[PDB]
Amino acid sequence: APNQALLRILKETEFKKLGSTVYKGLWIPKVKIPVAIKESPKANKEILDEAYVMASVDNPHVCRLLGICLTSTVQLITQLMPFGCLLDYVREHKDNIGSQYLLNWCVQIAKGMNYLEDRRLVHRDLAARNVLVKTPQHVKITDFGLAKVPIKWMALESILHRIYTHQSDVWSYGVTVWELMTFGSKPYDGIPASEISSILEKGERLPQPPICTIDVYMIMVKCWMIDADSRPKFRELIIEFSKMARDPQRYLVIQGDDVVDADEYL
Ligand SMILES: *CCC(=O)Nc1cc(Nc2nccc(-c3cn(C4CC4)c4ccccc34)n2)c(OC)cc1N(C)CCN(C)C
Repeated sequence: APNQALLRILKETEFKKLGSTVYKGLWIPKVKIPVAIKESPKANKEILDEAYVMASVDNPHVCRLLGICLTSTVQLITQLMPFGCLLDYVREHKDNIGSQYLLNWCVQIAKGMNYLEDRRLVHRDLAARNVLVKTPQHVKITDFGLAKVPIKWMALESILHRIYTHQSDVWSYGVTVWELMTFGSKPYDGIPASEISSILEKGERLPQPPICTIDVYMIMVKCWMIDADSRPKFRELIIEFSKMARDPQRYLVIQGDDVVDADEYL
């Protein structure tokens, strides 16, 4: 099927500039769009591969590409996510994240990944750092630099044979949920990356997070099966976490539980 996605090229005089470079700015084509601008031939060839992917996806739980600017430096312009990556957010707000937010985030990430699977697209880098927060009630998947290596998030098949599937993304989804349920802990913290391949082969997995019932930890374990086709599908993960979002305290035990956004500029 032909990929009739549009690549928008923006004037540099429309922007008015966060991490290193990514910047916070406004895009004024009477409308002001809060945006994030990201400034050798290797660098330009890879950032255009990323713009190709983001321009070809359109889903409420996937980061939208607004355009590229062709100046001395190739600049990517995306929707500004004011609350950051989900990894920093869960670390800075542990004392205030409820089970409702955690389970709903798991639903939204699975929806975004299920859409990426419909697009016949493998992310290859699903992680808590690569999930941005529009509002605490709305997250989106980002960073498609490897979307067609971080060993601690990869399936065993990706480590050994460099094989990547939608089901290897499911493994990365399992680690991402584990980062959230541990409020931002580091997977296999301390263990050198060269030893991860031996550990997984022996049968060991990431531990059960303290706030997780066996229901939630069972889903993570299923994402980490050696047999990729035995791991759950993203459409099933949506269904499972959505049921748990209807009674969150039953599955997560936690103590004390003219500016227009890009989503409206279509
Ligand atoms: C964990 C890091 C982070 O996300 N920080 C952050 C982000 C935003 N908004 C935002 N919107 C859209 C895109 C980006 C963004 C994209 N990339 C690259 C890899 C694809 C980066 C890289 C580094 C930073 C940001 C991006 N970001 C914020 O909106 C405001 C605020 C934050 N912070 C919490 C800043 C403090 N961090 C320690 C950097």
